[PDB]
Amino acid sequence: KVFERCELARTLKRLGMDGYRGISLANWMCLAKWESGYNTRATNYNAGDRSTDYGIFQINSRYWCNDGKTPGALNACHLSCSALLQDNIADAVACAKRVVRDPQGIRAWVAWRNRCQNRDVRQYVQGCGV
Repeated sequence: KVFERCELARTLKRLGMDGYRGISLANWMCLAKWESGYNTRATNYNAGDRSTDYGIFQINSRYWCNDGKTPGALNACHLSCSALLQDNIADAVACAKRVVRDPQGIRAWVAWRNRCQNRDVRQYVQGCGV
């Protein structure tokens, strides 16, 4: 499913993402936007290390979910990577929360640092009723 901007904003809010570990809803929107264009079916194989990024937040199989084909991978969110490909983002949101509970917080995603950190992200939630 490819979410519409405000549709996603309210969906994330209902899921408890607004201010989760100090991260605003606009930051999460900027992340999802740059990671997958709000596409839950998005995937990216990394030939260099044999891992794959899954879903709307492009979560990596080396540490967060199990796909059975990533060498010596971990599964910190304790989910099949398949769970990160559902139209319903509840499992993806649970996993994203798990990622940010670690030291780096939202910085765990390099794309967030590149296109959201120290940027004006107000535009991502304006007019969404959040």
